Amino acid sequence: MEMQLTPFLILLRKTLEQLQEKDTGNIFSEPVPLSEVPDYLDHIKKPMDFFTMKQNLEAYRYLNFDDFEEDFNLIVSNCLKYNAKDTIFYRAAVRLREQGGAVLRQARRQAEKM
Ligand SMILES: COc1ccccc1C(=O)Nc1cc2c(cc1N1CCCC1)n(C)c(=O)n2C
Repeated sequence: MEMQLTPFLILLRKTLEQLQEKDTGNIFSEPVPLSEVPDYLDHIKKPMDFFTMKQNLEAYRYLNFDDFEEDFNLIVSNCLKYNAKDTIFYRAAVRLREQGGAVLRQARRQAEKM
């Protein structure tokens, strides 16, 4: 149940903070702004960002590690999909994939101890 999951959610909260710290350009920490990118949903079926992941975490939407990891991976893959390779966005998503992936590998090991 939800109370039994408390330590797991504590682990996710810490992991999310570590992931969000990898957003050195501050471009993955709010939804892509549809006022400035009005075609974004034409292209991307499930937007994701670190603020939305925090909201999801606090709303009990992540009950296992895979579901959490899936949403992080969308932050990356949506950005690679929407943007051309020779963009600040694409390069930033590659950096995030690498650095965030290291965070997740360590965090998954700690989750396995639970
Ligand atoms: C606040 O963002 C903007 C303000 C003025 C003009 C343009 C933008 C803008 O394009 N923001 C933006 C585009 C993104 C994007 C993120 C942004 N924002 C998010 C907050 C600052 C930049 N990602 C991850 C993308 O893949 N795209 C295409």
